[PDB]
Amino acid sequence: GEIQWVKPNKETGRLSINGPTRTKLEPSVFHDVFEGNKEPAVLHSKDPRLEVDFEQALFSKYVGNTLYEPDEYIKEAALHYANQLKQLEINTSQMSMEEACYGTENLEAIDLHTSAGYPYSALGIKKRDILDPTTRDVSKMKFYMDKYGLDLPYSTYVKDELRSIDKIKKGKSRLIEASSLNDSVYLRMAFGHLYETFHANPGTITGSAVGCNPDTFWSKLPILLPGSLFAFDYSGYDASLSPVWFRALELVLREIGYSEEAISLIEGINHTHHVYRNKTYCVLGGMPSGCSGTSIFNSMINNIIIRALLIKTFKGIDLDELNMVAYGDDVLASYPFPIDCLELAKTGKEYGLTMTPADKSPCFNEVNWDNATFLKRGFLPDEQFPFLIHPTMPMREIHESIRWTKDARNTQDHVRSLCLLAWHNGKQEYEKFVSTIRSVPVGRALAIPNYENLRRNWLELF
Amino acid sequence: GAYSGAPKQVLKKPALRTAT
Ligand code: NI
Ligand code: NI
Repeated sequence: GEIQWVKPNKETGRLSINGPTRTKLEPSVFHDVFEGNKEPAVLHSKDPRLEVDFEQALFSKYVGNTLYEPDEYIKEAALHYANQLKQLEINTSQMSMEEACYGTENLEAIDLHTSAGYPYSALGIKKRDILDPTTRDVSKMKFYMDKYGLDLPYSTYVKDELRSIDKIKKGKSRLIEASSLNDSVYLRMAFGHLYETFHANPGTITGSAVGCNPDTFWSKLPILLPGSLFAFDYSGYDASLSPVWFRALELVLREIGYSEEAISLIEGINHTHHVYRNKTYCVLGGMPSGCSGTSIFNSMINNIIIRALLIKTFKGIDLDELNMVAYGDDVLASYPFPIDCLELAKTGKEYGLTMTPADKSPCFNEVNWDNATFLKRGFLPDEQFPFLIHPTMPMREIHESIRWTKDARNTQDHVRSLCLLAWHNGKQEYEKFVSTIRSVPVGRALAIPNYENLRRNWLELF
Repeated sequence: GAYSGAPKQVLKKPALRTAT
């Protein structure tokens, strides 16, 4: 991915946004009760904590573009995934706007609790202003769609969230690059049925883990990924993606039978305009962040990548024997034979992809189910019923998390959510968590869910 | 794919594309 140019909103005519740059994150009542070293990300260019130029930092992610069109390896790979997808009988026909906006079972309604696109946010127009669940009415969307048209600029801002201290000195905050509501709708109408089938079928045919419930999906993983596990991390996957990968995506959408109008939406994602504060800028390559299907399209692309990467690195690779699932840049795969990720990484770099050992591991050692990590979580077999797999969120992340809050009124919901994540680590550590929570007068006033009851409920899911 | 195969030759350890 690569910025092509920058121009003042003055010169482009694009509407700016007058944000304040103040974090909504406050130290919580457990702030100094639990241990941690993260704090609110740097939100503006003058944060006293910056040891660098902010804008500099924010955009370093755009490491450039290496391929603009697929070699043979990427073509052979796009086909196999497309082929594999065929057995899904995916509904290639357009979605009603009503469904696209208000949801279905297996396609959730547009979130009224996040920003509508450009120019809506700049003009102070809200999602709730246009959408109403009670009426499921689309005439006002059509009106706004007809008004502002399509292929609008991704309005762009810094994510208000906790960062490590090193990511805060180095100004490594993250961006939210929201598509305009117009394109979100138009996109969902074009691919909403594909989204449904992906949401309904997390697993090894889709190669997707999007919209999965780890509570239960985790147990299915060992079964879906037999043989020799492998896995790595990407350094700025999204921004590192070259246009070749969007070409390769159209290839797949076409083989599975999508129309040429649907397929033309992929370019408006490969090739984008952003408005950050008041400069507008063109990006070419890489995938945006608050874009619809962003997760699904990323995952699909990752499903191609791992392929191309394989048949190119090695010889005698049989792709029918590759098992993967992907969630954006997060991957887990298996294969009958061990796969050298030290090599994949070398060959992957030729493509502009920075790949590194899984779980920040010192090198590309064997990944086994004991160390393996996916959606941040590990895999812990239940002690009594070993075939049931616990999703394990590290306590360290939970500790980091409990020390802050965007709303002090919300301490009860905040804590039980963290408990719903924590107990999976085992009784001994769950109690150690609860006990340090209950080590403070506020914590004792709290209703905290009990271990064996949490577990019971979980059993009932199977 | 992913599930079980069949025809019609044994699969051997992947072999690293050399030079090429
Ligand atoms: Ni503090
Ligand atoms: Ni342009």
